[PDB]
Amino acid sequence: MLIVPYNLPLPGGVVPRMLITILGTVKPNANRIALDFQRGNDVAFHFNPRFNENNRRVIVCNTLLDNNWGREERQSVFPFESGKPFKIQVLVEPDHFKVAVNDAHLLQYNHRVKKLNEISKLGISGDIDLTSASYTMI
Ligand SMILES: CC(=O)N[C@H]1[C@H](O[C@H]2[C@@H](O)[C@@H](CO)O[C@@H](O[C@H]3[C@H](O)[C@@H](O)[C@H](O)O[C@@H]3CO)[C@@H]2O)O[C@H](CO)[C@@H](O[C@@H]2O[C@H](CO)[C@H](O)[C@H](O)[C@H]2O)[C@@H]1O
Ligand SMILES: [Cl-]
Repeated sequence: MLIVPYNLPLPGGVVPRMLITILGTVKPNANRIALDFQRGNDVAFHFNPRFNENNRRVIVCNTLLDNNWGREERQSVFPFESGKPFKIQVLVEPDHFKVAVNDAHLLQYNHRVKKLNEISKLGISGDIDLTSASYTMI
């Protein structure tokens, strides 16, 4: 069981056909989870399940550039459940990150950061027991 927050190096950044797989279990009474794909200090792709934003569950995605958040993209489909094991798969495609949870497609997030080969860390944080984090080329 990995320590959270957890940093997964992505050597040489990301590239299309790279698949990143995160396995974990959501804590009971979770508040948040975040996956941050980072280019140095910038966050190219922030993937942020929120379990109680005004008593609603929502996924917030965004990009942080020079310490400024951009326009949020919001998804009301919410596949996570407190207490339950999950699998997040992030497939890098040419124009977007494609995210599936528990083998069901969830969302896509268009690339705002263009230097994909400089997105060289994944930060995993929030209210989970983290089991594993890895990548493979498909
Ligand atoms: C307070 C908090 O949760 N801070 C987090 C940071 O959250 C921010 C992020 O989710 C952005 C995405 O757009 O939204 C921010 O909230 C906005 C509301 O959505 C919006 O309705 C309102 O008008 O404006 C709000 C603020 O703009 C939200 O605060 O997310 C970052 C990245 O995950 C967190 O930083 C990381 O924290 C981890 C540990 O959790 C480590 O410290 C990492 O090093 C660090 O990058 C930040 O803590
Ligand atoms: Cl860029």
